[PDB]
Amino acid sequence: TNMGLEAIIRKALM
Amino acid sequence: SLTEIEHLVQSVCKSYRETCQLRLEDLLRQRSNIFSREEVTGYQRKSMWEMWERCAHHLTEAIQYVVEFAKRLSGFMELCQNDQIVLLKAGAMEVVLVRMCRAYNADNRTVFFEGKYGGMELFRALGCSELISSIFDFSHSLSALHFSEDEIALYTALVLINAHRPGLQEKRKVEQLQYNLELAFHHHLCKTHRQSILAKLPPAGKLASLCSQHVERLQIFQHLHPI
Ligand SMILES: Cc1ccc(NC(=O)C[C@H](CCC(=O)O)c2noc([C@H]3C[C@@H](CC(C)(C)C)C3)c2C2CC2)c(Cl)c1
Repeated sequence: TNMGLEAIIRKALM
Repeated sequence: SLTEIEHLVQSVCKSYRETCQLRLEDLLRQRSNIFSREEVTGYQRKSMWEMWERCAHHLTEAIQYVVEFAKRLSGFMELCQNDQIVLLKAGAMEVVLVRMCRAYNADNRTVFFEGKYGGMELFRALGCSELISSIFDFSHSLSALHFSEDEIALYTALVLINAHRPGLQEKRKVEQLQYNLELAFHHHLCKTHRQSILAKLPPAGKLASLCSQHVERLQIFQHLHPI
């Protein structure tokens, strides 16, 4: 629900 | 058809078991392995930053496992990357919260942490007694409901796949995925006579937001703390 979580998710997704 | 829905239930539960981080049987086995007063004092002596850094690393690893879970759901990899990120951003921490109930023991009111079970006092160094107490109450409520492994799997799958999340571009694909998951979960709850279990789930959005906020805070201010 913020930018750090989105960073974690983008890293783990690709 | 019924067989397809049974197969979808099987596949969702299989993916969840694959990405559940810790097998429930191991958690139940370790229930008897409890932190001694010396170990609790050790955790309480840590600095607020040390303890928050450990907890945030755990939360991050859990978010990564939830991403792995999402990637194994039929159709989630077909959604565009933007929609995948919107869904994960909006629901992953709530899924972490839900999962955490498996590691909660209501009998002694302890939780699994770094190899052993300990009560709330383990987290004295976090200085967020309100949030800690609230998350323990949430886990207590979920444990009281006897939320099963298949139920956790299906409910978290639906927490992630939500077509109402602001930011989605392909709302129809997400709608279809959510509808199929709703069918699967409804069939399972009817088979098990657990239909009313969803009216008893307590809210979780605020707690998940606060956890994500602490994780982000730690990411941000890491230059003003030790490596
Ligand atoms: C009530 C409560 C309920 C459950 C847990 N622990 C589990 O679910 C185990 C998991 C280790 C798995 C693994 O090691 O892979 C774990 N260990 O620490 C954490 C952090 C500490 C943080 C909770 C608070 C806000 C209290 C700091 C979660 C976690 C979960 C996965 C994130 C705890 Cl700790 C408290």
